[PDB]
Amino acid sequence: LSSSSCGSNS
Amino acid sequence: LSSSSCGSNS
Amino acid sequence: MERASLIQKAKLAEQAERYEDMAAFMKGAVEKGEELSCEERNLLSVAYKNVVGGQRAAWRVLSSIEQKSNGPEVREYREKVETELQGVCDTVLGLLDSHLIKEAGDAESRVFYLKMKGDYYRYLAEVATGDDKKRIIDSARSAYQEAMDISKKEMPPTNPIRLGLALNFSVFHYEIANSPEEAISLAKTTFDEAMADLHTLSEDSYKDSTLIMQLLRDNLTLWT
Amino acid sequence: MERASLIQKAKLAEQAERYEDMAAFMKGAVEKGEELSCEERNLLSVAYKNVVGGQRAAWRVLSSIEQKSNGPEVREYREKVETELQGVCDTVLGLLDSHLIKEAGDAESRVFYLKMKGDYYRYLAEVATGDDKKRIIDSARSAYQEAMDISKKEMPPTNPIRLGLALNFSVFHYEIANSPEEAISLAKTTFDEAMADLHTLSEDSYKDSTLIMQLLRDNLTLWT
Ligand SMILES: [Cl-]
Ligand SMILES: [Cl-]
Ligand SMILES: [Mg+2]
Ligand SMILES: [Mg+2]
Repeated sequence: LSSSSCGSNS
Repeated sequence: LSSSSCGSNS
Repeated sequence: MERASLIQKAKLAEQAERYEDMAAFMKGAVEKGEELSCEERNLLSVAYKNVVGGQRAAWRVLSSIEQKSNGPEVREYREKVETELQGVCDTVLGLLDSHLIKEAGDAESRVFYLKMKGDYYRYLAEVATGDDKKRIIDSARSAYQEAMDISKKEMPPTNPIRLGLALNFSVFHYEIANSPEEAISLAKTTFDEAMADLHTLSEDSYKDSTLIMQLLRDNLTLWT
Repeated sequence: MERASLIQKAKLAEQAERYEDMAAFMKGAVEKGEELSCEERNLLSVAYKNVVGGQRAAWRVLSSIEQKSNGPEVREYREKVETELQGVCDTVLGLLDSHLIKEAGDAESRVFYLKMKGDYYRYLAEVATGDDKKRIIDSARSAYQEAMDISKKEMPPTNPIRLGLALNFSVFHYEIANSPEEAISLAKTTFDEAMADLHTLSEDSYKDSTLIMQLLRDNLTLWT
């Protein structure tokens, strides 16, 4: 796991 | 569907 | 050279998954000095995000290898990729500062572009050292904070642009500024205040909001 | 500039999914004038196949749009992509004709490279017109046929290199040379003669063979 930014999950 | 060449299915 | 042609070709490049070309077309269109529509600003962002995304992924792979290592080949190639990435970020930031932010005629555009500025400075920060990194972090913070101020005045809490900005600023706090408490505070406030209105949202609205809010939740779970 | 460095960097580029860089490193390594190992010839092929693969996918998208159309933008951009694709194919073919085929010290290498030559001429044929297309088709056929001759003498029928060559030559016959009967004949013979030995194969051997034989079967189903 890691920090997620906007758009990273489509 | 279309003609498939070598490696096209991984 | 006509703006309409450049936009047409950006759209073709997008269908062809030619993102470097798409970015170049959009750069030429921005340089005509007229505002971008919502469709057009999204062409710009998609193009450059794909280009930098590839560089960032490559840079992380090489950096990881270089660290585990500790000949010059890995360092050299990591530096090559780094230089290229810095170049693209600097190109996007130049468009934002020479045209897009100042020429934007509405608040939503301004937030979109100031978020972009924060993002591209954040990408520079990921590879930066020394005084360069300090300057970049200050610039990222200033852009994100200005965007935050406008968004809180002009957009409702579930607005996807507002949510995406808050998300990315929280990531800046955690990953870049080494400010976990600010990151957690912002993420939690953002989620809580958006959750409060999700019951008023339509199907497609809710999905757009919930997709970003899922990332806010994922981050909080990792950070806690 | 040292060969070992170029190979090291090709391997890094591969991990980083930087295929254009990977191709450039491998080109430099080929130009040292020593043979490539099996690992190394696969680095070369993977790199260039990814680069040309992206161009081919883009070219098909633009060509389709251009056809349905029948301003100059689509044609212009299709021509730009076409020129770039021709360039890469010509680069690979130059490596094969200036170094790889003649310098290969064993039959397996020679088949691998002659197959590559057929393949890259086939990719040129997909975009070619006029006398260019005629020359290219003759060149593809000659390369594939030489490869076929060696493979039938030197490799068993389930050998994956032999199967992959036969598969790609059958595709050439069907899609490029407009010779469906030759395509079907070759595909059927290839499948039948490989099927005949699959019961002698191990788990991993069988998978490698069956994956290519599945494509032979898929093609026959489309062509019939
Ligand atoms: Cl809800
Ligand atoms: Cl069997
Ligand atoms: Mg540096
Ligand atoms: Mg032409």
